[PDB]
Amino acid sequence: ALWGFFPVL
Amino acid sequence: MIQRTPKIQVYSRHPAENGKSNFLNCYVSGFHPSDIEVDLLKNGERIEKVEHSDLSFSKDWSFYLLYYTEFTPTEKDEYACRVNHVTLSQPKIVKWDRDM
Amino acid sequence: MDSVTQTEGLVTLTEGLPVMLNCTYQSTYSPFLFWYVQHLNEAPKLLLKSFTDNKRPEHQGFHATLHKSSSSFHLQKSSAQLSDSALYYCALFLASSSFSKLVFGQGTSLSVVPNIQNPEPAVYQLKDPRSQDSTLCLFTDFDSQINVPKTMESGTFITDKTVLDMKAMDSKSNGAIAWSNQTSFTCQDIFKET
Amino acid sequence: GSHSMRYFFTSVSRPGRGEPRFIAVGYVDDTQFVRFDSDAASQRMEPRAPWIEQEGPEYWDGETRKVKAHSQTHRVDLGTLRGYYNQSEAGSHTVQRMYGCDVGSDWRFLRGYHQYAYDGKDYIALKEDLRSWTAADMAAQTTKHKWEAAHVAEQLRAYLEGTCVEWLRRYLENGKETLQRTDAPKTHMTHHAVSDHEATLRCWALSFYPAEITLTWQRDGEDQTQDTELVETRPAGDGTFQKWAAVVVPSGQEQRYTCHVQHEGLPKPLTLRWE
Amino acid sequence: EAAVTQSPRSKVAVTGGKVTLSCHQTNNHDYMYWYRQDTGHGLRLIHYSYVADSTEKGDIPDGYKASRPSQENFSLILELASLSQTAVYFCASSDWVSYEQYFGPGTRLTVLEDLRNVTPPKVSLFEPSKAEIANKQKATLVCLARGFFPDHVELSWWVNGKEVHSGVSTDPQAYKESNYSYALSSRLRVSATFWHNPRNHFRCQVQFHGLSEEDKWPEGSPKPVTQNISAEAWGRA
Repeated sequence: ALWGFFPVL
Repeated sequence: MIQRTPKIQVYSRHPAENGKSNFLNCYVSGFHPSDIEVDLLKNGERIEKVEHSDLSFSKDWSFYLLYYTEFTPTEKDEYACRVNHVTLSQPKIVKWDRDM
Repeated sequence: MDSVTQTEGLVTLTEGLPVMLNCTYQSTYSPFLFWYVQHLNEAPKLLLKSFTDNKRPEHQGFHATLHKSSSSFHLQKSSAQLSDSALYYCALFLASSSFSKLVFGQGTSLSVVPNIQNPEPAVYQLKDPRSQDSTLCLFTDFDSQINVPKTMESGTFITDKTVLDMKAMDSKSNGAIAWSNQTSFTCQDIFKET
Repeated sequence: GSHSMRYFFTSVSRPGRGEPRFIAVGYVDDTQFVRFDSDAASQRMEPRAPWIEQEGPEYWDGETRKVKAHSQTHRVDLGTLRGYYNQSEAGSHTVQRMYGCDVGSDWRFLRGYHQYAYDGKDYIALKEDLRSWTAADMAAQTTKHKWEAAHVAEQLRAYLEGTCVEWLRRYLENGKETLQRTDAPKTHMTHHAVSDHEATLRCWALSFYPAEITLTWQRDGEDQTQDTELVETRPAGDGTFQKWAAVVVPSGQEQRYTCHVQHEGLPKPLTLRWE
Repeated sequence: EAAVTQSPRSKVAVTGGKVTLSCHQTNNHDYMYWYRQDTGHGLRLIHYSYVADSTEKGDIPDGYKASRPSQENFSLILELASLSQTAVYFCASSDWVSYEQYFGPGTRLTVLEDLRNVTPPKVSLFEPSKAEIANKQKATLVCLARGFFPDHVELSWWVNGKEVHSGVSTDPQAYKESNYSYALSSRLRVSATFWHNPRNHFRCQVQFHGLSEEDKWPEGSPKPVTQNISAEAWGRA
């Protein structure tokens, strides 16, 4: 299952 | 930037036996960037039904793909894998050798 | 799972006393919680975060300590001010296995009331000149601890107390108003029984 | 034994077209179980292992929405990086990302990872302490500061030590027949005369699982690494792997060399000698 | 800094009617959300979106559709409005730091079976007690608005033609006097001297948000459209 938080560079 | 040339391996899924259906594989790895051309050949001729794995990479970030097709080896048919990558000025051809 | 439970009902607190609003939760993965605040006709806004070590992050003298063991994230403040009256939401942030989302509690209304130093309670009857027999009753300048009655008879209405501020110099005045279309019964008894 | 779950993301800018390419694949150990391809028609996370097919619609809907958010994020990342490194929009560039967890034989968390590369170079990585970031240059420092202000490591920990591990266990159980097996290598040796004075001895390992294996050549019991040709372990296509190691030896001295094979599926390591 | 706007701010609809709520945001945020709040409690997620042109169901999908035509705009659509959808709707936006969401001002939607009960307020201004004036040297004027349906109103005080805030206290919530009738009251308190001055003009104004022009209305009575109703008085000796 993928992580559900989406940090950007 | 970084450019790594592909390592190319052409081989069968199972030990080859003439007249017996098998899978012909060409495994390309250790390359970067990911854009690559891979064809499987039968007597210098481009094989049409060739599938490939989903793009993935190893711990060191180098990419790998498995290209493959069902085939029935015979005594006289020659098979090979032809590859082109930005690091190659000309398409590299590697012949299948069941006796490696 | 994945839920929040907050203090239910209105929380009334006299200015100067500590704020304590409860928030507990059930979380599948390691918890991340937030307090949001909404002042009356305003938009909700983030107040504090459960981050930055152990179970103590924060904002404006508000603070909250996260105690994972009892799954608590209570909102606290040392000395309530009248300006703190608002709706306070506790929210659980779920983004480990599911798509980032805030799960909000029901929210707890906080009403901070003034300490009336020198109460001078009194009930007045006011008239509407544009209407012949229309009148109204005004209860004002009473202590913040007494209870204003809720109407018990039809056609009769009494408001919840409100606080009014005259700038002249601190004249915090509690008030309640009553009215009706009942033929005749007077301001004398309407505001009875705390 | 031990297990791992990994997601691998690749995003490539394409100036020649109207959109970048994004490919995401998930693995349990050496078995791929899902994929997403920004260029494919489905626009959904797809199954690629039998045991993931038992997951319900909620699963496929959730993985699809999450992976689409990954895709969008990495699309923007291309632009961001191009700006950090003051590069033109005319060139193709690559952003790679991997995250996941390792568990030991007791299925308890051992290690977690979350790292990126740009154009094949380490860009940023989560350190072994799971709390700090390694950022090689000023660009990555900028990313690091953004992440610190949003407590990314702490949130990531919740995923790595919680979600990742719990789902990995779920998967191991559901695909037990596949994932919790051990196929020991079938081995043999080939011999080829290269010249009138030298011969090639090649030691083969076939049909094994999982991929990890060690092939080493010895001469008179001495490790012969510095002269060994070792190919990359390769997929057979049927869920097993293959590998060989070769040494070039003086003709007549074949029997002085031994190939040693180590694999989990192997009770004791094998020693092979040309005869 | 980050701001989020919504429109309309108020809406009166009928069961079966189509309602569209709009939200606009120039923060360069890819994430937007629609929530509903009920009787001053809760904040339940209906639908959300993580990029332009995509939409996802929240916790309480049913009866609503959403549209994300561009990064800036996010619409909530009720195709067949029901009484159950009467609520206050809040839109919000965020960047990737999605636990910090920026909220719009909210939209108060009331769905009714029929529009015939929609009615503007009757506004009355009650003059201060001479007892209060003489004993405390203060004059509390009381504004009482009654007879209005939907409770989409705002009350303001005007003194000598200028809106005042000091000395004013109005009820936070309208009071339901009937099933189809609200009331709202407010106090304006000034000094005896100020009330005793004939020059000073006191005015209570109630803004009633009602039906729009597109709403249909009988030939019988005046259409209950958005409008201001006031009551006033002047100081006396």
